[PDB]
Amino acid sequence: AATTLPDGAAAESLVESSEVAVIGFFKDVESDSAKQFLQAAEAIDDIPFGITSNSDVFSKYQLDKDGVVLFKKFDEGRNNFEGEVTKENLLDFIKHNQLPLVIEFTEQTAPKIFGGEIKTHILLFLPKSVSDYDGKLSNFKTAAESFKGKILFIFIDSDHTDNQRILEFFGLKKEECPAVRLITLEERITEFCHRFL
Amino acid sequence: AATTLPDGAAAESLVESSEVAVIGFFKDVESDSAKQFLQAAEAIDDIPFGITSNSDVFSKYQLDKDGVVLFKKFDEGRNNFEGEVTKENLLDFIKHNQLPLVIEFTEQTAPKIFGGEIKTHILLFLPKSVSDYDGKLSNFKTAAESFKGKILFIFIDSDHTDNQRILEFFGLKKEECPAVRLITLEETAERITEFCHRFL
Repeated sequence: AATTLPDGAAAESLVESSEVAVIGFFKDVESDSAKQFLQAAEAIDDIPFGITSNSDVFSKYQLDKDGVVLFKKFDEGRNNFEGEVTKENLLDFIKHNQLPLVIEFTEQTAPKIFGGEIKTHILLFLPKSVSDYDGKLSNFKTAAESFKGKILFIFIDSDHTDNQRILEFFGLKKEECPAVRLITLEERITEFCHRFL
Repeated sequence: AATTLPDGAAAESLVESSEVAVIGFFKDVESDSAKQFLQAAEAIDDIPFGITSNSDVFSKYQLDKDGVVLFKKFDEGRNNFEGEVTKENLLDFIKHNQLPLVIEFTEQTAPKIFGGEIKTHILLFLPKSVSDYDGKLSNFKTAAESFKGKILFIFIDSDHTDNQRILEFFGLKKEECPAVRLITLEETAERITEFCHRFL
């Protein structure tokens, strides 16, 4: 499920092996919380998992108690798990922190956007051929900074043929871009409508 | 702007010519109300407009006084405009009555969905191959009754290849359907931040 890490070099190697990586720091690998972590490791194959009981490895990442850390090669670089160690809490934590601050809508990216726990999403339809593209995108990223865990910032490449149906869905023509659409995501459907309202 | 209708025959032709048609019934073609109507007619590209002064056409459609009727080939079939004949009142009237209770997401339909003043949308992902298709669609209509004017009910064909990107947008796979999603539409680096602070 998770690769055992006996030393600092193995921890580092594992962190470098992927865009996103996760280490469980559990003194007792046979403990209930540790099992819960190992169960979380098996439930996801997109990300590699590590596990240490080595207190030098604990200290290398400034852990002085059991814990789990998500490592990422972008943005804030890492997130520390908070609260009770259960499989469901861990999968929630991994999903809420797996994504880049500004996320490019792609095929691999789409299911993880839905996987987030953020209701409000801001879409920027940004043509990759636009003037000052990287400046306009950084502006979106800068604005994304002061909304961490409140609004999910998504950018869509308007020039790409596969995004045209999404442009249509939000009533957009390619020449109306860059454009911004802010959205909130959510006969037993009558009950579904009330809870959403 | 709007085609003149001298007789009952031209009127029916016009009504039959589209999914949604609108007729303005005005004795005097250049009265204030008739003028407002023609301006509303110029502001909507999607539907054809007729104008009549002939009292036979009035009675045909059971108008004794001047007025505006929207005709449609679905749901209740017609809606009568009730209020002062303003351009803004008419455009409001059309947009509120223009669309089916349960609208199929298509290419022609797409711009009219996003433009709607309802903003809170429920999407049924209904594969056209699903067993008991109209029975499943029937329940969607029954629920659509409870939320008319509050939630815009939309269905989409999950089977169709040109809908794949919308499925992905809503984290859905072909097999995971039928399925339902609700969505609410709302609205420089500093301009974005100020726009985003629409929490309060």
